[PDB]
Amino acid sequence: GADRMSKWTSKRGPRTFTKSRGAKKTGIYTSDRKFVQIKEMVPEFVVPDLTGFKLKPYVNYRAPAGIDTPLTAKALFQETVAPAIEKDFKEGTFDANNLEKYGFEPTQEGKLFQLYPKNFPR
Amino acid sequence: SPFYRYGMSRPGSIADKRKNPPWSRRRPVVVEPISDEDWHLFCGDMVEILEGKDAGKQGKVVQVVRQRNWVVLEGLNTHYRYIGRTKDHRGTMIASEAPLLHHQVKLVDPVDRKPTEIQWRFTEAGERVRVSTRSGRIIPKPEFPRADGIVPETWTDGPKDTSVEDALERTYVPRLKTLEEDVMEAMGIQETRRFKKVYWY
Amino acid sequence: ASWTCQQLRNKSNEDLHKLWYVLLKERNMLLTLEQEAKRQRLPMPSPERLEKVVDSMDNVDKVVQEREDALRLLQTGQEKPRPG
Amino acid sequence: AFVRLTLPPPKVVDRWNEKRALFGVYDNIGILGNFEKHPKELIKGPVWLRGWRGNELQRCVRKKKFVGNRMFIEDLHNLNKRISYLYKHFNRHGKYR
Amino acid sequence: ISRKWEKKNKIVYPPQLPGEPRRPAEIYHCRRQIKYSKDKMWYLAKMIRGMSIDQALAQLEFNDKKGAQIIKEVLLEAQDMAVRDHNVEFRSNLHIAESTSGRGQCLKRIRYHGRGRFGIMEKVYCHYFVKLVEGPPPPPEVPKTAVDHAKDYIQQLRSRTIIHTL
Amino acid sequence: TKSRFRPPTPEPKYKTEKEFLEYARKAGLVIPQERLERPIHLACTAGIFDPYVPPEGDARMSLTQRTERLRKNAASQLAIRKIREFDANFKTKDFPEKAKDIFIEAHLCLNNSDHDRLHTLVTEHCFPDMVWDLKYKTVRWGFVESLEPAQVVHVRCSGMYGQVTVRLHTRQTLAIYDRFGRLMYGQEDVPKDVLEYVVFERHLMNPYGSWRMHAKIVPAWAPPKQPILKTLMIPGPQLKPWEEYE
RNA sequence: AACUAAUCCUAGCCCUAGCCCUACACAAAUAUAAUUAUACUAUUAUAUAAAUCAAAACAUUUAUCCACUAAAAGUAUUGGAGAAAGAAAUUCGUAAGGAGCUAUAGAACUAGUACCGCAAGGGAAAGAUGAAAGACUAAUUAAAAGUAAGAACAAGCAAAGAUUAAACCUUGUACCUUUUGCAUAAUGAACUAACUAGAAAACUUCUAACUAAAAGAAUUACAGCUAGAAACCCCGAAACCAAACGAGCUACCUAAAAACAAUUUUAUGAAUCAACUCGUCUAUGUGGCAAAAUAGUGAGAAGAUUUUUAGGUAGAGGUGAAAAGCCU
RNA sequence: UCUCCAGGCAUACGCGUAUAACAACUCGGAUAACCAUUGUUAGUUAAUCAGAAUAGGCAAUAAUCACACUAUAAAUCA
Ligand SMILES: [Mg+2]
Ligand SMILES: [Mg+2]
Ligand SMILES: [Mg+2]
Ligand SMILES: [Mg+2]
Ligand SMILES: [Mg+2]
Ligand SMILES: [Mg+2]
Ligand SMILES: [Mg+2]
Ligand SMILES: [Mg+2]
Ligand SMILES: [Mg+2]
Ligand SMILES: [Mg+2]
Ligand SMILES: [Mg+2]
Ligand SMILES: [Mg+2]
Ligand SMILES: [Mg+2]
Ligand SMILES: [Mg+2]
Ligand SMILES: [Mg+2]
Ligand SMILES: [Mg+2]
Ligand SMILES: [Mg+2]
Ligand SMILES: [Mg+2]
Ligand SMILES: [Mg+2]
Ligand SMILES: [Mg+2]
Ligand SMILES: [Mg+2]
Ligand SMILES: [Mg+2]
Ligand SMILES: [Mg+2]
Ligand SMILES: [Mg+2]
Repeated sequence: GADRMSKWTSKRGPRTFTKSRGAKKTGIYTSDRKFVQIKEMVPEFVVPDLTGFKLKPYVNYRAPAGIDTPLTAKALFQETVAPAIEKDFKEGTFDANNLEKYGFEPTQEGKLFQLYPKNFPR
Repeated sequence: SPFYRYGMSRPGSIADKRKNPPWSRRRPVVVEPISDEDWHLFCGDMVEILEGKDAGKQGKVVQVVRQRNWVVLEGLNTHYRYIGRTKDHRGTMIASEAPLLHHQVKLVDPVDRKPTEIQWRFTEAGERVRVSTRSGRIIPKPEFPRADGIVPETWTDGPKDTSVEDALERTYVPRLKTLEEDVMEAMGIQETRRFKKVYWY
Repeated sequence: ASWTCQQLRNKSNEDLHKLWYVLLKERNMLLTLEQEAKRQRLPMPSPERLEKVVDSMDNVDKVVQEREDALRLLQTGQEKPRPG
Repeated sequence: AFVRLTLPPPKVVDRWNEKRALFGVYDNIGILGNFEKHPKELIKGPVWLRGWRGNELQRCVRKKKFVGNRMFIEDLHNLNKRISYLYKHFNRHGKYR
Repeated sequence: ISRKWEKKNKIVYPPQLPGEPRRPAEIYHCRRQIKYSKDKMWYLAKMIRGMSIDQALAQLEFNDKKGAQIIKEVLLEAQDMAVRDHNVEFRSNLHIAESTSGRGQCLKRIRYHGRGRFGIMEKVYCHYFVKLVEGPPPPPEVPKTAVDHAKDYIQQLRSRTIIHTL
Repeated sequence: TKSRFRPPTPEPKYKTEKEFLEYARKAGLVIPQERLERPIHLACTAGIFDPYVPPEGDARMSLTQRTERLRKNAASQLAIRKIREFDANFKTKDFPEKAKDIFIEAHLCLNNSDHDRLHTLVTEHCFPDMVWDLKYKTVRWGFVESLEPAQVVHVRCSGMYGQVTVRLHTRQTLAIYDRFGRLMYGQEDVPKDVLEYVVFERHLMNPYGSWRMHAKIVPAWAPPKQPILKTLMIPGPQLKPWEEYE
């Protein structure tokens, strides 16, 4: 006679049964049943200063939209790194070892914002 | 859904929810499939009625329900009905247009009033244009007001609306830095700690 | 009109970060207003505004994710952000 | 009982379509063609009963022989049960002995 | 479902010649899906048959049955749509020509019983039809007099023939 | 004993707007009105842009009005010019005959209740008035000889719609009958002289437009029409036990 | 002169043929009591398929169940030499459609949903306007049973011969199955609609082609041989075996707990008697309030006591202060 | 306001919006009024109530008002 089709949540079951609704944990439970919040585990919203901002939620109809071109890795490379290498190649001051000079990162370890695996949320 | 009939009312209106309840199981309409390239009827194009009550009368397309291969002409194939009927008052009698299938109408030569058949063909610039099968000629796409009703040219800038020049402004600088790294540098946040090793699995 | 994806690409990351909060406050107000309409059982004025704002916010999400995704491919080449 | 309150639509058959017009051609391919091909080879049908006829029990066993190893599990199970039912009928029942 | 009593109110007869008797008016009104039994409703419908509308609107008012009010309402709608939309000159120039109740669409439910058993319950509805004809109630049936009874017996005997012969 | 049952399915039967209207009123619903994607088409507009006040003594004029119309034409001269621009064939002098044809032809259809013919002859504003009250009713109407020739009283164009008013004094016979064929109103056959002003309008913009019958101006000095045959009771106030009559 | 109703056509489906696959679904969450962002206690199919059934029982045994077409051939062989089973050697081969279904049909399917069971699991029903509903949802039909319109009038299987006349007069022991070839028996049926049960070619007969030969390879022949047509039902047990699923009911046990007033004895499986546990008797109820209750009356009530929570024992078994009692 | 009856308020297990107002009067309550029904909108606010670091060493002496009093069935991390 139990309803099998309804979702299993903490409102149901005895007192002992509990579970989260998806809220991210922000602290630790120490011995003796004491909660110790950790400030670093609490997200902090980085909010910019909007003074002098010239952009509003809606855009004018008169303004014409452009052609959609999903950005690709090749396109970014040509814009940023290709010109430096091209000029350097003419000057001859280019070597395989110093690709980092143009911005190459050998490993993501040591970066605050690791590209992969991502260590930063949206 | 398998059982959904497209009618004359714009989908999602009160009329279309009333006509098509979730339990509707009306007999499907069989529609000759027409390719997107094949279709040559567009809103605003003057057409002539091949057969029907108003056969031989030219009209202007004002609506195209491609799901039913329908073209609606203003003031033609028009029957009568009462609008705004209330318990107190009968309402106002109006003449309501009825949908016409594509094969019952034909497009009109831009220069001369005749039902000239057309074929799709490219141009020097490469833009696709309709060309008459006989007396080969370019019939331009007819400019028509947008369904939303907003008029671009007369639109006046207001609060919460960006200026045209401001939107056109481009300031993106290609650089190998994420948004998470550009904001901190611009906003001057400094963090020297680094996350400990994590065993992903 | 809502912000198109191509137009957002022209803007720098600084504008995208700022623009997101501008849209965020707009979304909260419309969610606040639309909900209040239900309580009063009166039609919401100009319901189309919410769809435009939501679509604009999605476009900003698309542009930022595309920029980040391309950077990951260049530096690492991994197709996806998360290990699997 | 109840009967239709309207006449059903007229059914029109075109007796000079390509399939009907040329029906039967090449049935004598063998005798008139120096017996290169037997007419049974022109039949289009299941592989296990092209140019063959038999009763259902024989038909059941013949379907198994040709495609027994390429059949789905449920279909094969039903065929096996169908064979066993027919076997006890044709070999243990009936008016005549 | 078949709603034909509703359509009969729309029949149009051809104009009359100058000396033709004035055709009495007819009205067709009913109510459907009434929450009442058709068997119970018949007693109310049968009562009023062959009466005027100011003589059938008085007997109904002092009846305890639930259907009495329901019938009274459709005897007042009929009395109004006759004067406005059927050209009846006088409200008090009508009489109930026909009146009967018919079965409606019902609902099937479960009536519980005492040993884990049950039975099928039907929630009953009905329809009720009335025709009103302009004119005073036709005079009542006059019982046959003793002379009339005797005459039939003689007429019966007069018809006698010699049976099974030339 | 055994046991098995069936569900009482909700069975919503509202497949029509009349059924839906009851549903949404009982169930409750926020029905926001919508801006029609395609605007409705109007071939006529209710009312007269400028109604010509009829002149007292118009019946006493038994030329005459036509001369008065010439003086009044200057007021309507602007409207006439607009008709020339879009029509170029409209003639004030010849309009009465054409208008006369429309009036007689339209009223004849009533005899046979030819809805299709009426729609062409009369406007969408005129049609509901003539036909609505004559459902399930037979109307016998004829045209007796006109007493005097018709003239064009006034014309007005606003927008773009052009309206023409024609003076018509003609003898007519009308007899309405019930569904059962009994006679109400009018007379079997007796000529009655009727003077009325009829408004004829056409759509100057539409290529397929034509002059049709829109409305009839009624003067204050008009004599009372024929009284209906049957007697009528104007009911008195219905009072609850609380209320009292005065 | 009509209520209940009926009419309807496409939703999909079926069997083949062709074809291995490369439909593995943003982001987030889930093996914890799944769908709960992070450490604790870590994680792993199965020894031979049985039986029914056939042998008119049953005990050896019993086709399919459990490796290319045709031929050799139902031959050699095997077998309580019974029912039955059954080769090979060796020859031969280049291989998109519907005399299907059309809403009780075709798949169970509008859905593995509602609903039912603790679980494994079982499992539905139905829809119908038109070109346009931005044309007030059409039509169409003395048409089923059932009613109404319109209760009845000495007398009788309800009719038949009749008759001037509906009834009076005369004649007449419902139907099927079943018993003996008899019923006033005995079974089965309230009525309507739809659905619902004879199927195979060894021998024979009939009809043709060729004929000491017939057959499109292997077969038969002292008029035969080849081809055609012509045949043998339906529903229903108690049971038996395999593998899952069940001890939230109930029997028993483990662990962690809780309840017991007043009175008299004494120092307790003692006494009076509530809460509480039980269920001797009578009465009512009997499709009941109840698939075991109610009203009274009774037994125990500091104990081998009652109750609560979680866990364990599972069918060739479990449990049993043994009633062959219990195990939803 | 009157007449009369005498298991009530919380907790746990369980159930899962049946809570509350408004609006409807088709369905459910075995009939009505009214809603427990239908639709829409709301709702239950906790550092105290309730639920969810490591390695060693070592414990003879019940409970019952625990004193007396005895007994036997031998009885709760620090
Ligand atoms: Mg029960
Ligand atoms: Mg009954
Ligand atoms: Mg046996
Ligand atoms: Mg035996
Ligand atoms: Mg089916
Ligand atoms: Mg089924
Ligand atoms: Mg009948
Ligand atoms: Mg008799
Ligand atoms: Mg019986
Ligand atoms: Mg059997
Ligand atoms: Mg337990
Ligand atoms: Mg026991
Ligand atoms: Mg005590
Ligand atoms: Mg007991
Ligand atoms: Mg005692
Ligand atoms: Mg005792
Ligand atoms: Mg005791
Ligand atoms: Mg014993
Ligand atoms: Mg059981
Ligand atoms: Mg409530
Ligand atoms: Mg209320
Ligand atoms: Mg009850
Ligand atoms: Mg409610
Ligand atoms: Mg606490």
